[PDB]
Amino acid sequence: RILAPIPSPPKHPQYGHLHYLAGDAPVLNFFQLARQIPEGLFQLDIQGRTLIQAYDPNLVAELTDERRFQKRVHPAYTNIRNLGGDGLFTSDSFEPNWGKAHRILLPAFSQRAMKGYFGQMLEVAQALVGKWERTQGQDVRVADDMTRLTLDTISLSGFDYRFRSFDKDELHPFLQALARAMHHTMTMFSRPPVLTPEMEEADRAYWADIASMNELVDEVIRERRGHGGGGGDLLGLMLNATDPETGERLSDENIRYQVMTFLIAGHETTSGLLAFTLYLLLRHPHVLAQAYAEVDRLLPGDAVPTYDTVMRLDVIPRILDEALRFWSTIPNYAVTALQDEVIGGKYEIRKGQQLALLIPALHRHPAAWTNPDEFDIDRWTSENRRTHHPAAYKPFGNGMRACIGRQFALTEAKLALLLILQKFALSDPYDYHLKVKQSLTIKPEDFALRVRERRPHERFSVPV
Ligand code: HEM
Repeated sequence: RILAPIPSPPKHPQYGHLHYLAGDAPVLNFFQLARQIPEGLFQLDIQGRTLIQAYDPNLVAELTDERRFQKRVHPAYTNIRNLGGDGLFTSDSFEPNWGKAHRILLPAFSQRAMKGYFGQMLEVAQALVGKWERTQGQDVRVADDMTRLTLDTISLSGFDYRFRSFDKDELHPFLQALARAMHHTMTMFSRPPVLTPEMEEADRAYWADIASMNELVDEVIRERRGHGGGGGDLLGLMLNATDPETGERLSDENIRYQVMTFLIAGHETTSGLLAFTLYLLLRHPHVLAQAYAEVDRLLPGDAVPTYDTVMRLDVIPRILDEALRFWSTIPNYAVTALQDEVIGGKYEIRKGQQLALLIPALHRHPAAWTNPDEFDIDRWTSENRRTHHPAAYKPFGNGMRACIGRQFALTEAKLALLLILQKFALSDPYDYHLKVKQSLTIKPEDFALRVRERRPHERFSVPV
């Protein structure tokens, strides 16, 4: 109009910008376009909508300003809200139950709260190690076993339910329902207006699944309020805690939604972090050797780790942070424009437009990361960490709407890597070619490794 236009790449009357949306992982197509447009952002004119991907660290520092751009439930989250409800992940900050749930749960997710969950985390991690011990020489299904690990951990810490997912290949009917529900939610975005016979019955089953999950969690709540409530659990906490400002408690409906919300937002994000980390250690095996050495200094023999142990880790935490930089598992979350705004002093953003953070480009943008495409766990160290661009690492969201579960997922995954590397030697039997699938989150699809028990003489410890 009087300033610069956002760059748009055109490709034939055949197709359009729509080809950039096909495939298992569109965010990766966006990443390929961001490497060839150094301006810092681009736009796709899809039919009926405009999508703006931003990745320059200074343009992102602008989009991070909650005074101008904020999370907005409408469009993007409206389907996932079918089962997220008004819980933390699928509500706007100005809805009463967001402020309430935030102010109540924030302390229960703090780093100080983690020690109290460590027992349950360790139970689930040892279950996983057991399954792999019992199947040495068999193909380990990495995505699936991490899904099990984290789904079980967040259920056990979230409402003290044990799905015992390492006892049997079949998942509990509740988790099968969760799985079907989530996938239907992701396909609901592509809605052909004519509804096929099978689509209408898909929807019937969809709300039936949502109902059967609501039913199990409603019953757990009923049965523990009957026993006096007050477990040392996220559900135990929500049954009793009062909001510091409103003085009231969460409703029963909101508590069921927060439990569903823990499951939605916490299982595939964390399991993907672990799937990817294992892939990266397999393709950067000198780092994996460093990890082995850390494990053999702190967990020699059949030592059983404590929360303290996890806290004294160094290699494994930085492996995890750098892994998040390569493959952040929620890669394309959008901020909405509160008012018409001008970014970089250059581009024209109309009120209510979605700016998707292209996390892959941002985390690998060479302006902020010398040698962007190379794995260095030493980038994260106290001193080198302070040298990073302050808006270019955003694996856990932004501001008021940043992931509450960060410390939960990071302690869970430190523990997982610790116990796995303690007991197992990893092998890649098939030349795994990374294959990314995107839903709410991105994750490796057909990853298979093999494990042997580590022989005593293969530990880098100091003898008894
Ligand atoms: C590595 C694992 C995880 C990563 C990378 C991650 C990342 C993120 C990101 C990027 C967001 C922002 C979403 C948006 O603004 O649209 C978010 C939100 C959220 N995540 Fe996580 N998350 C992880 C694990 C977890 C876990 C384990 C929990 C709890 C069990 C959790 C609970 C939440 C919640 C409640 C929100 C909404 C925050 C609010 O509105 O107050 N996340 N997460």
